Amino acid sequence: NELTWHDVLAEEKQQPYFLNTLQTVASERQSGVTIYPPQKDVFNAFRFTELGDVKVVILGQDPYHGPGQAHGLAFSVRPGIAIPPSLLNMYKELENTIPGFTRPNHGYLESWARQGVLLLNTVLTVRAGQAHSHASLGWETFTDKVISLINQHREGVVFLLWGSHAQKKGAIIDKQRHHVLKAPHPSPLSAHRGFFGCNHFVLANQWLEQRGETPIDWMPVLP
Amino acid sequence: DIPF
Amino acid sequence: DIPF
Repeated sequence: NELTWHDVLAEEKQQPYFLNTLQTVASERQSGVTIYPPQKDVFNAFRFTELGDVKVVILGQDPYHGPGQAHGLAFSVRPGIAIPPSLLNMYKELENTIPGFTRPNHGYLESWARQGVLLLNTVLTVRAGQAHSHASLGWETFTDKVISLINQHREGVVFLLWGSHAQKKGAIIDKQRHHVLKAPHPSPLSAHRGFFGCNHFVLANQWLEQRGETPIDWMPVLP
Repeated sequence: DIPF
Repeated sequence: DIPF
C-alpha cells in the first residue's frame, strides 16, 4: 500500500492511554530514571517500515534493558553490542535454512526493517535492568491497535509469532487474509522445544514469492 | 520523535 | 517469562 502510519495513527496519538504513556515515560526520564531505548529511537520500527511496506511482522515483548543495546527494533542491537542469545538462535536457524547465509558479526537489523520486516516489541520502553518495568503503562494497548490496523488495512502479511505472549497478541489476526506462523520463542529458554526446525524464514520467503513479491534477504547489513 |  |  501507499498507506502510512500517519494515515491510520493520527487519532490514536490523541488517545488518553497513549498520551498518559508518553507523559509517564517523559516524567520518569526527567526524574533521572534511565529508560531504554532513548526517546528518539522508541518508534524506529515505524520509521523504518511504513504500513504499506510491511511484508513480515515479528513480535517481541520488551526492549533490551542494558546500556547502548536497544534502539527501537525487536531482536536487534546497536552495532558493537554482543549478539543477544535469542538473536544468536535466530542466526543458527537462518544458517541452517537459507542458502548462503553465514553468521553475521553484529546484531543490527535495520536492513531487515528497510525490506519490510516490522520488528515490533509489544512494550516500547523499559527501565534500565528491569524487565517488564513498563508493562503496566499503555504500550500493549498501542501495539494491540497497531496489529489490528495491519490486520484491517493490509492483505497477505506474514506474522511470525514466537512464544506464548506473541501468539496471544496475534490471536485476532484473520488467518485467511494473512499468513500466521507460530513457533516457540528463540530464547535459550525455549528454542529447543521447536524454534530450531521451524523454518519460518524460508516459509516467509516462499509466501512472498507465491504472492509475486520479492523475498527478504535475511543477511543483515551494517550502515 | 513520533513518525506519525 | 521471556522479555527478549
